[PDB]
Amino acid sequence: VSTTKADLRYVGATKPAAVGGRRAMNLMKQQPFWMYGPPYNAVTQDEYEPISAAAPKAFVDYQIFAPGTVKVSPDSVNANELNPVSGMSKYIGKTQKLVGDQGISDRSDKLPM
Amino acid sequence: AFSSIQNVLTDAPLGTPSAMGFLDERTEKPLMGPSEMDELVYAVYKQVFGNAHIMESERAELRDAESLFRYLRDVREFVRALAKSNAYTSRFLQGNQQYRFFELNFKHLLGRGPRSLEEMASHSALYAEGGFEAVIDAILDSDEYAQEFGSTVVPYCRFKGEYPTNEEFNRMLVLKGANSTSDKAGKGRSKLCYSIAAGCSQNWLSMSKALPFGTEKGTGFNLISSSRNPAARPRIGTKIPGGVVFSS
Amino acid sequence: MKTPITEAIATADNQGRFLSNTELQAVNGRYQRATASLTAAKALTGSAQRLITGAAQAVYNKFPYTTQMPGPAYASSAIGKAKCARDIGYYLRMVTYCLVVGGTGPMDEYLVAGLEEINRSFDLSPSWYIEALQYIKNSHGLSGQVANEANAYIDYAINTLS
Amino acid sequence: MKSVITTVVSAADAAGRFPSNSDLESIQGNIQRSAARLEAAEKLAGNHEAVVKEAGDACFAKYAYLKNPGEAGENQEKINKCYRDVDHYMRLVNYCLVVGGTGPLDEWGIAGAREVYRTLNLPTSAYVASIAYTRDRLCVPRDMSAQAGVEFSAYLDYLINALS
Amino acid sequence: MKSVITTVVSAADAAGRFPSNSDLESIQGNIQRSAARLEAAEKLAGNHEAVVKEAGDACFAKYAYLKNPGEAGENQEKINKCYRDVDHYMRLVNYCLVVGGTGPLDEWGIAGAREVYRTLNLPTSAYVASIAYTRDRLCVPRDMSAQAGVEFSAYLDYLINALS
Amino acid sequence: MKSVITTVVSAADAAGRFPSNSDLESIQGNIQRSAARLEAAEKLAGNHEAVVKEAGDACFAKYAYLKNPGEAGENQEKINKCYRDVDHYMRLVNYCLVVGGTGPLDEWGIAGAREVYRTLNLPTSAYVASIAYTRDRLCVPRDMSAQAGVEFSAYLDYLINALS
Amino acid sequence: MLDAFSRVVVNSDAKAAYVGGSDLQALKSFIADGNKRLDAVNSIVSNASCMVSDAVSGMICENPGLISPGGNCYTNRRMAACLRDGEIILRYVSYALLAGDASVLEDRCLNGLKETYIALGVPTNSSIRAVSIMKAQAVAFITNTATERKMSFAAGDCTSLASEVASYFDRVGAAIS
Amino acid sequence: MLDAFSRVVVNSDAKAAYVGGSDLQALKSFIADGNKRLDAVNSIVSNASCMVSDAVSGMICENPGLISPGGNCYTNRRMAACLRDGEIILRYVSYALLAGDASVLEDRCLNGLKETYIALGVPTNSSIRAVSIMKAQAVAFITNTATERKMSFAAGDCTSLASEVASYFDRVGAAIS
Ligand SMILES: *C(=C)C1=C(C)[C@@H](Cc2[nH]c(/C=C3N=C(/C=C4\NC(=O)[C@H](C)[C@H]4CC)C(C)=C\3CCC(=O)O)c(CCC(=O)O)c2C)NC1=O
Ligand SMILES: *C(=C)C1=C(C)[C@@H](Cc2[nH]c(/C=C3N=C(/C=C4\NC(=O)[C@H](C)[C@H]4CC)C(C)=C\3CCC(=O)O)c(CCC(=O)O)c2C)NC1=O
Ligand SMILES: *[C@@H](C)[C@H]1/C(=C/C2=NC(=C\c3[nH]c(C[C@H]4NC(=O)C(C=C)=C4C)c(C)c3CCC(=O)O)/C(CCC(=O)O)=C2C)NC(=O)[C@@H]1C
Ligand SMILES: *[C@H](C)[C@H]1/C(=C/C2=NC(=C\c3[nH]c(C[C@H]4NC(=O)C(C=C)=C4C)c(C)c3CCC(=O)O)/C(CCC(=O)O)=C2C)NC(=O)[C@@H]1C
Ligand SMILES: *[C@H](C)[C@H]1/C(=C/C2=NC(=C\c3[nH]c(C[C@H]4NC(=O)C(C=C)=C4C)c(C)c3CCC(=O)O)/C(CCC(=O)O)=C2C)NC(=O)[C@@H]1C
Ligand SMILES: C=CC1=C(C)[C@@H](Cc2[nH]c(/C=C3N=C(/C=C4\NC(=O)[C@H](C)[C@H]4CC)C(C)=C\3CCC(=O)O)c(CCC(=O)O)c2C)NC1=O
Ligand SMILES: C=CC1=C(C)[C@@H](Cc2[nH]c(/C=C3N=C(/C=C4\NC(=O)[C@H](C)[C@H]4CC)C(C)=C\3CCC(=O)O)c(CCC(=O)O)c2C)NC1=O
Ligand SMILES: C=CC1=C(C)[C@@H](Cc2[nH]c(/C=C3N=C(/C=C4\NC(=O)[C@H](C)[C@H]4CC)C(C)=C\3CCC(=O)O)c(CCC(=O)O)c2C)NC1=O
Ligand SMILES: C=CC1=C(C)[C@@H](Cc2[nH]c(/C=C3N=C(/C=C4\NC(=O)[C@H](C)[C@H]4CC)C(C)=C\3CCC(=O)O)c(CCC(=O)O)c2C)NC1=O
Ligand SMILES: C=CC1=C(C)[C@@H](Cc2[nH]c(/C=C3N=C(/C=C4\NC(=O)[C@H](C)[C@H]4CC)C(C)=C\3CCC(=O)O)c(CCC(=O)O)c2C)NC1=O
Ligand SMILES: C=CC1=C(C)[C@@H](Cc2[nH]c(/C=C3N=C(/C=C4\NC(=O)[C@H](C)[C@H]4CC)C(C)=C\3CCC(=O)O)c(CCC(=O)O)c2C)NC1=O
Ligand SMILES: C=CC1=C(C)[C@@H](Cc2[nH]c(/C=C3N=C(/C=C4\NC(=O)[C@H](C)[C@H]4CC)C(C)=C\3CCC(=O)O)c(CCC(=O)O)c2C)NC1=O
Ligand SMILES: C=CC1=C(C)[C@@H](Cc2[nH]c(/C=C3N=C(/C=C4\NC(=O)[C@H](C)[C@H]4CC)C(C)=C\3CCC(=O)O)c(CCC(=O)O)c2C)NC1=O
Ligand SMILES: CCC1=C(C)/C(=C/C2=NC(=C\c3[nH]c(/C=C4\NC(=O)[C@H](C)[C@H]4CC)c(C)c3CCC(=O)O)/C(CCC(=O)O)=C2C)NC1=O
Repeated sequence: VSTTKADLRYVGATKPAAVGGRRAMNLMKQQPFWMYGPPYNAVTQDEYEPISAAAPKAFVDYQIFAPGTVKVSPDSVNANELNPVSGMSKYIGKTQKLVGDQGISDRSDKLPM
Repeated sequence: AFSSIQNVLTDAPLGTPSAMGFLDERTEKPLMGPSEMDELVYAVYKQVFGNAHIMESERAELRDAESLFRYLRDVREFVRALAKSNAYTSRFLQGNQQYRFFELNFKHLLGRGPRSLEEMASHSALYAEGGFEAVIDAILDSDEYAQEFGSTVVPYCRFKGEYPTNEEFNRMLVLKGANSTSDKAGKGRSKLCYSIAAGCSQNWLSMSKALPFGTEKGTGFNLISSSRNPAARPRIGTKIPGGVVFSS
Repeated sequence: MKTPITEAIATADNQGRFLSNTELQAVNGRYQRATASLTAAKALTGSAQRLITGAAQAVYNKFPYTTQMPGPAYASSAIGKAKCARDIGYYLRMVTYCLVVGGTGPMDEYLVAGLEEINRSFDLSPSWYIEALQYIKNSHGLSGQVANEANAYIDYAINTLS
Repeated sequence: MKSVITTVVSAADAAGRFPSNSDLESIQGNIQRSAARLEAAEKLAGNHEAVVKEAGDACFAKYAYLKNPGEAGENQEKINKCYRDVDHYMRLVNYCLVVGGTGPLDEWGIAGAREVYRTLNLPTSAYVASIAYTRDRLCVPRDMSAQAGVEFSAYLDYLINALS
Repeated sequence: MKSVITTVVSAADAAGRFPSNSDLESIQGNIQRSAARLEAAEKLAGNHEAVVKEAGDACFAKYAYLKNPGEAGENQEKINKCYRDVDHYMRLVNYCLVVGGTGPLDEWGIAGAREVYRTLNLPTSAYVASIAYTRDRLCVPRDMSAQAGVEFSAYLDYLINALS
Repeated sequence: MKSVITTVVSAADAAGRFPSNSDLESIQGNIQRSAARLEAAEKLAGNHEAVVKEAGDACFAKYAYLKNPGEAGENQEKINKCYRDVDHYMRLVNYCLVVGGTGPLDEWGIAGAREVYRTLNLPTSAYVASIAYTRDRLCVPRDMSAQAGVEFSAYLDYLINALS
Repeated sequence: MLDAFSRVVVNSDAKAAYVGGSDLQALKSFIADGNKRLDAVNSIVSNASCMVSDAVSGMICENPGLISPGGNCYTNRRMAACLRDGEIILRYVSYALLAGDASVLEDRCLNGLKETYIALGVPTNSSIRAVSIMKAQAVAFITNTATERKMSFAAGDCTSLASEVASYFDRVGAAIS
Repeated sequence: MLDAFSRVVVNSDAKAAYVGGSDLQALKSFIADGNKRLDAVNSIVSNASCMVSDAVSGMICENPGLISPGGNCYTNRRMAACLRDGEIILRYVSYALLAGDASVLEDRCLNGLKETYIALGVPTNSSIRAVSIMKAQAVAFITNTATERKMSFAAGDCTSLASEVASYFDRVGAAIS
């Protein structure tokens, strides 16, 4: 009883890595949010792609621009939503990794190269 | 030096307004008026004697030290007059062990704890060479007394934050109890007798009993014992890409 | 496990005989060779995280395409760099084990047995690890027989990779 | 697994007799109540990470002393395993909503739990307080249907009475 | 806790005397003015997600450089941290408006703020800009009665002074 | 009661045989170690209200959350029964120091305690923390002799390992 | 230390919750009887010396062993020492009644008092009796029920304050037990 | 307190033995790398503030419960003190590295620290994490392995000094455990 979405994604993992490129990691699935924490440390798919290793030397001044162009927004304005009494926070720290989704990415649509 | 609990979890210290009037062209200091001087003396009695419940038959002998104090505002000479009285010696020198008297002086006149065995030895030598009054004169005319309290404030147990050694903090909390804790619970038998000469530390519960309000006192105690083992040689590794190294 | 001790025992047990003077001399050679190998193990232990970081940087400088090409086998992302540093640390740990043990016993058991299977399936080129081991041989900063003993276990791994 | 089918085939096997009319009569009620308990289980399955997050902070809000040193919730490794164990209990409750009985609870979460929680210094009152908070935040028409809420709170009370 | 009651009873404790009528007179002073000073209690309580909204963005607009690389606001969740860190000050001015004195603020937000704001390189000018924004964003006729606005501003500029 | 005499007469009664030399040999060691354990028990008997007071506040110092409402230490009736139960445990330890074995502990304090403390919502970690505090405040020369301290701490560790 | 307003503030800080309008009925009602509490505290402190002098004498009344040689209250020193304590405990319960919170009672007076009395050999039961006599005449004065000592008040019920001060004396009684 | 030269002197005094030529290889080799130790200590003390501010922030990074209300590092006061604790540890390990002996650490630091933290309710595991972050960047600076912060040195190996300072941080870590 498979689906079209699943089969299309899984078929990219049948090609050799030297050909498949990023798609060679397409057989991995989302896992319960606590599997990504300290003891288990399951890896997400965004950690196998060059997007997680981008640390360029150049930077944007963020001062050259005339006042009124830079925009800032938070995720919320609340003490115990940004960080609960416990350490389980989605916005501060290293616990923003412990989320149910976000375990895989749909960035394998770009190309096989 | 931040005193994370000196002036926010604890009141401000008490004493004379300021030392500029001591320069004295027409008066020695602004007449704090007799009603803000009786509370100063009440504060001093609660400190140098440390809640000794002194009756007025026994406060009829401290009349002369008081009568000079309200006339000439130096606080340090007031406590120098108090600690040499029979009211001080009969309570702290008469029934007690030696290092008990020595350690009580650190609580009363310096507001801290003895940091080492050598300090106690130096006090012992200084007592043996001719009197106990020399002990009190060394403490009162000390440098440490000048750069902590001076001639203006009552000597109080200050939380320094930046202690010269940590055991000084532990032993400050053990001598200072809670309120409604006095200094004739044990009949002599100083609390730091063993721990000074040995070098170990004190009970966690009795230190936590003397902490101020709202300081999450006592918590965080693992259920196995508290004193560490000097002879332990644990292995703890770091994290390397290839493996773990026990850089010890 | 290939030590000078266990091979002497294996040669005595193959005849089913007691330990002759042949085996005792083979063990004595280990004992007056061990003093420099234990110094080499101490020195390679002390310089470990510096050497691993330098070896990874030397591999990235020699082969810059490994930091650029997308794919799981390359160190283009962060987990790839972490696994590359983990592999270089594995190689250095096997070299130190062979130094303290006194032969190519640990790394024969742990590294080269079934090694090219992994490089063929995971598609990781052995020339990268050769380039890392050449940096470690050139940059450990040892002298005398300490250097002669550490280098001799380094190029054994190089010879098996080639 | 303790369920409707297994109880009656185990009783008929202990007696050594064929399935009679009372056994089949017991399965008609399974057919009846599966319309409520399955759509309770599905609604629990579709929104479980919100409930596990919501009930996890009630434990540390009620017992803030667990984050002190010396306790069982010091660093992030303990809090992550706390959320993991709460998610385990919610998954077992989802399983018991499906099987129709308390089998998966009684064998995968309850049996042996007391020795573990006493040995590993885990206070059972805070493993209880999350389940207690989950029960009280259940309104009758909003979260599920009326009988689904009864079916859900019954297994929650079973877990609470087992750990207390 | 610097309050009107804690001043007088601590004074009586230091003097070792019973509470006299000079002491009771101050609590009478509280009796009058709580009504005005707690009227702003709702106004801060129910409207607080909006004031931090307008305050943090004003802070970041007045000093645009702070988002540059190497500054405090270089990524996202540091900006969220900033907004939290002003939320804390709003929560403390509400507490102080309730107790009657500057008790909560000078021991929970002010005490030791110095080192924290220097060693983590956080410019205090940015904090005072956001606070002074809300100090004059207030309107006397629309926002409160007349006297709540006085005392709210008197608490705000308290910390606007200490931070300076 | 589990002791030295009772174990060997129970073994000889199970075997159905007279007391042999090994049985009497086991009583010579009771004669030996009674010189230490009895003067441990006497020193515990003479100063017990100081120790029960001293170990009672360590429980609430470590766990200050018990005095909150909804917990097991709300009013004075709970704290008085807490001190009473700690005194009960110290009395049973005094009894085991006298009888020579863990009989009075195993039957009057330990057997059945887990069902009571789970049912009545009594956290066992705080019934343990007082016994743990009592063990660490012992100096053999200062409090008792050297072997008396060993004999005392052995029964304290037995009670701790039984409740944990 | 804390008071009634600083109670709710720290309770809400544990939740990181603002003090909203729902929590202010307790405090606004606390302000309603503000004049009642002030009318009660001077009534109590107005008879402070007589209450203590009556309390220790009542202690002695049914325990004549305290006067006897070897009694804890034998000589004039010990009467003087004991006499202080009746007034000192009274001062702290008056502070607690004034603040509306016993946070300045079990942190400035009762902390470590049981051990101090144990070391000094002070009998607990007689001290508890002294505290209870003081308790009963505290309620007598708050409710204007004293046989003599007619004090002018405003008409109403002060029973809640009576219960409050009784609860404060309760924790003194239980602290040294 | 003691140093490397005063180590061997007290060791030989326990034997009543003169310090002869056999025992002076250790010290004369200690003098050989004397310039190395001086080249290491200013490298460490030259980054003292950045190391501490990085260390406590790293502590907080994987333990966000310390910021939370009721956290030990909740308010600005407690950050300030916790900031102070890092400098006290770092200064004492620098002293020990300079003297070549840890005889100054556990008498004027670790000695009576675990109990102070237990009474204050300071979490041990997070503090151990803070100490280990400081440890790792101590070795990073000694070996000139820091990603930035290029410091000019003389060529050679400072690995032994790196292991020395790692051993000093080890005993801080084990003292409060
Ligand atoms: C010994 C057998 C014995 C005593 C000594 C004496 C002490 C005592 N008194 C009471 C009852 C009261 N004490 C009161 C106090 C005062 N009355 C005043 O007019 C002034 C202001 C003040 C001090 C002199 C009052 C008013 C009473 C009546 C009861 C009340 O509370 O109002 C007791 C009983 C204690 C009690 O339960 O209240 C004792 C022991 N009485 C003796 O029997
Ligand atoms: C939270 C998730 C988190 C942080 C906050 C941050 C803190 C942190 N940093 C390191 C690693 C280093 N720290 C260094 C220190 C400095 N670099 C400088 O240029 C100045 C002089 C100084 C202070 C600003 C350096 C050089 C490093 C690189 C590693 C090294 O030691 O050289 C860590 C890891 C701790 C460790 O194991 O070293 C942490 C936690 N990083 C975060 O992840
Ligand atoms: C009048 C003297 C001012 C002025 C006031 C206006 N404020 C407006 C909106 C607004 N104001 C605030 C801050 C204020 N509201 C509060 O609830 C509190 C504290 C409890 C304060 C200090 C906020 C947060 C907002 C946005 C939400 C809202 O609209 O209420 C407003 C409407 C238009 C506008 O945005 O300005 C007015 C007129 N405005 C003035 O021009 C003078 C200086
Ligand atoms: C011990 C390692 C230290 C030391 C500790 C101190 N103990 C002090 C008082 C004290 N301790 C106990 C517990 C212990 N003593 C007993 O008699 C019994 C049981 C029979 C036990 C478990 C008690 C009951 C007391 C109070 C009575 C007393 O004075 O002994 C103490 C005084 C200060 C304090 O109250 O803690 C210290 C310093 N003393 C030492 O000499 C070694 C080094
Ligand atoms: C920060 C990384 C820690 C942490 C630190 C806190 N320490 C607090 C008080 C405090 N710390 C010490 C030890 C320190 N003082 C010294 O003299 C020496 C060595 C010579 C050291 C290491 C002492 C003695 C004290 C008390 C001194 C006093 O204030 O009287 C503290 C205050 C909390 C509060 O009560 O508000 C904090 C936060 N806490 C942490 O969670 C991390 C692990
Ligand atoms: C060791 C010897 C010795 C003394 C003799 C006294 C001397 C003396 N008297 C007073 C202080 C005083 N002395 C007097 C005494 C008198 N006023 C008169 O008009 C009468 C002539 C006389 C009583 C017979 C008064 C009335 C005051 C205080 C006046 C005031 O300031 O209100 C003070 C100030 C002390 C103080 O309060 O700080 C001193 C030192 N004290 C001593 O230590
Ligand atoms: C009031 C009564 C009273 C005493 C009895 C002494 C007891 C005493 N002796 C020493 C301290 C000492 N006491 C001795 C004595 C001896 N060592 C021996 O092997 C012999 C048995 C004995 C000499 C006959 C020594 C040798 C030291 C110091 C040892 C050292 O630490 O170097 C100290 C520590 C004081 C200090 O230095 O700080 C004290 C309190 N002091 C007093 O106040
Ligand atoms: C399939 C069924 C199933 C379960 C129901 C759970 C049951 C369970 N929970 C824990 C384990 C735990 N449970 C908690 C939770 C808490 N402790 C606290 O401080 C708070 C009171 C509370 C947070 C909610 C913690 C901290 C641990 C880890 C204990 C430890 O490792 O020290 C463990 C120990 C093994 C581990 O998780 O590492 C087990 C078996 N696991 C299962 O496999
Ligand atoms: C499948 C398991 C499941 C539960 C245990 C509950 C629990 C629950 N409640 C809410 C969320 C909510 N729950 C309520 C509560 C109520 N609203 C009303 O109309 C009633 C009067 C009252 C219940 C008595 C309110 C007002 C919210 C939104 C605000 C909040 O987050 O609490 C949420 C967040 C998602 C949502 O918006 O619903 C969840 C998971 N709901 C579930 O789906
Ligand atoms: C002869 C052997 C013997 C014992 C060992 C004790 C064991 C014991 N303790 C308690 C009972 C108790 N033990 C505690 C103690 C505590 N709860 C807390 O909040 C803290 C964790 C801790 C304080 C130290 C409390 C509060 C009760 C009373 C429980 C209740 O009535 O709700 C009870 C219930 C009956 C009662 O005491 O009212 C029993 C049987 N009793 C015995 O007869
Ligand atoms: C701020 C809080 C605070 C208190 C509450 C008291 C508590 C207290 N009481 C006494 C001291 C005393 N307390 C009493 C009083 C009594 N004993 C009895 O037999 C009676 C029951 C009772 C009288 C009603 C006695 C008799 C002494 C002196 C005992 C002695 O001679 O040692 C002492 C020490 C004695 C001294 O130093 O002289 C202290 C600290 N003091 C305080 O600082
Ligand atoms: C500065 C010192 C200071 C005080 C002493 C009080 C004085 C005081 N008490 C009350 C007022 C009152 N006092 C009482 C109390 C009582 N009425 C009775 O008949 C009972 C016997 C007794 C109970 C204790 C009552 C019932 C009121 C009126 C209700 C109220 O005002 O809340 C009032 C307001 C109305 C009035 O003037 O009477 C004032 C000013 N207030 C202060 O500011
Ligand atoms: C008063 C302050 C004071 C100092 C700071 C030092 C400065 C200093 N360092 C070295 C000298 C040195 N410093 C180093 C250290 C290193 N070389 C490296 O490449 C490594 C990165 C790093 C390891 C820590 C080495 C290897 C030498 C030469 C060996 C030696 O002199 O012992 C020398 C001697 C030779 C030279 O001038 O360079 C001096 C004066 N001495 C002082 O008196
Ligand atoms: C016993 C000793 C031991 C060795 C030798 C070893 C090698 C090893 N390296 C692997 C992967 C890897 N190795 C690398 C390393 C590199 N690739 C590059 O581009 C860099 C140039 C180079 C780092 C210097 C990378 C990036 C992977 C992940 C490849 C993948 O998952 O497809 C894997 C696949 C399993 C895994 O995902 O971890 C093995 C078994 N494992 C061992 O246990």
